[PDB]
Amino acid sequence: SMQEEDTFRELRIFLRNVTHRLAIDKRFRVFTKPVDPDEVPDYVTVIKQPMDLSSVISKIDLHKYLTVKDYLRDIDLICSNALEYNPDRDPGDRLIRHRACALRDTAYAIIKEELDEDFEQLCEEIQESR
Ligand SMILES: [Cl-]
Repeated sequence: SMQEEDTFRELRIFLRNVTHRLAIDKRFRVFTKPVDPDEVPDYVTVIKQPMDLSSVISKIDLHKYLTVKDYLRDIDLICSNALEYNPDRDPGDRLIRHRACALRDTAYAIIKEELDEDFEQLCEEIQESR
């Protein structure tokens, strides 16, 4: 229905705002663009499901997220990809892991404070209906 389309539109507006807020944070600059294979030729061979905030915006605009649950799975991928590709004790890897965990924690904290649980439940019920 048009009411269900309105619901998903509101979801996309909400997710674009959350994503924008993460992307303008200087801590999260490394997560804003795909890894350039030049710098990191082994990336695409180790990480099977690359994810970055530009890819998340693209997915929002392609109507790929019908729930906040599905969006947070891609935020979790940004975090787990960084924990897997950068696992060493050296400060460069520790800095990326801390920034990845902070992205993930920030996204979850914004959603906890600003997402209505009944709006998420409605999205989940429309998604399951199809
Ligand atoms: Cl830096």
